[PDB]
Amino acid sequence: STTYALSAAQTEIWLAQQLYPDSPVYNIAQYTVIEGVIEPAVFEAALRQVIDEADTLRLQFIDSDDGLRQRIGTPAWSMPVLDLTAQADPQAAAQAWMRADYQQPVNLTQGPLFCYALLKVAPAQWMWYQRYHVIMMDGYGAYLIAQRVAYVYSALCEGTTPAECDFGSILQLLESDAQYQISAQRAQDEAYWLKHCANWSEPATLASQRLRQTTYLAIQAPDARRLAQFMTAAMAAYLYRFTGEQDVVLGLPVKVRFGADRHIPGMKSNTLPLRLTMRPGMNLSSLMQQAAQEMQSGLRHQRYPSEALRRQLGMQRLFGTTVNVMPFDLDLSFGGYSATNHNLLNGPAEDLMLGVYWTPGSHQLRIDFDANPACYTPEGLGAHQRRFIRFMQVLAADATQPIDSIDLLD
Repeated sequence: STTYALSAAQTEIWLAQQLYPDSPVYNIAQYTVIEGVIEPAVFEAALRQVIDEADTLRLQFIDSDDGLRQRIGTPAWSMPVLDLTAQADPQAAAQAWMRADYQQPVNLTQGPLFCYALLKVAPAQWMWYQRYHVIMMDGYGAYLIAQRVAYVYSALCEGTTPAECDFGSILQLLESDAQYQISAQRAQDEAYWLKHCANWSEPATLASQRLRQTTYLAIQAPDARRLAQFMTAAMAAYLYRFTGEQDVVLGLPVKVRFGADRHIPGMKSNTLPLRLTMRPGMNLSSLMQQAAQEMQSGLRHQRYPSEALRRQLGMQRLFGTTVNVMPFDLDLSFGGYSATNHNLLNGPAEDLMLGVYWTPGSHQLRIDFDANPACYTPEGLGAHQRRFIRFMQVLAADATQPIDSIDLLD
């Protein structure tokens, strides 16, 4: 059958997994606590169908003598049914089993790239364990998969025929990427991004178990694009007021659009570098304006991948801070029983990732700081989060006040 080339990110993932074959961070993991009755045969059938619909789970990454490639195959898989009701702490035992799974490495040539499992933790409490490899999954795709599985399971339980998936096949993305590889548009994107990162020396960073720290707050003073624009400008201004460097680079993940009308689980976002210059006397207004100008001046070349741009200049990162503004993923129901999704692991982390989580019709925000241990300490990340949020609160109260006239914290 037909084989497709891997992306630059997938090739880097392959090479890093071949370098450190015992590192388990290239596995993202998640679990779904379900408060109700779960019968495992219906769930296994739902997984059987969803794995066929989300064909990124049926990809086989093989090695050749003419290039690393991937193919759509029929990978062998299973779903264990673990019962832990007859033990003292079933929560601890289930978490230990999960931790035992996502801590052992995964071989990419011959081996299972995902893992599904069901656990008894209480008489009416089953947890669905979901592990994937970074080479074929991201968090958004995992949530899409979990939602589709919940819907299909609820449909199969009540005997109804589940509706047709709203997923696009990964082969659409593969063909589009193969045609884009030989694009003249890709050549022009490379030209633009190379002329844009011209005099770009090492960027601004606060770099002095991923360090994760959340903080809930509520600003009283729109859309979800003004929100992300404001958070980008605020993070850049904070880096400029802490490091003293006027030319701040941030990472902005965008969802590339090439013609697909559906979501393709497995298709990842492209993190574009955003360059902001801090002139004296500038305020949040002009910073927002220049950030939007940089966004829409580089959105024309959105498809050029981050990794090709990075190693087309000299590989040690294009940016140290990433802004991820997104609403929460709605809770899912399995057959009529509501479920709560819990992240077990991520792994590949930019040195600092800023995650802002908003809710429709609400003033409450959630600020997450996911950083690299070798670059931050729990006290250093906590002090930075406290300093940035108050600095960001001073920004929201007056968009006309200059950045340099704002006082910083401890």
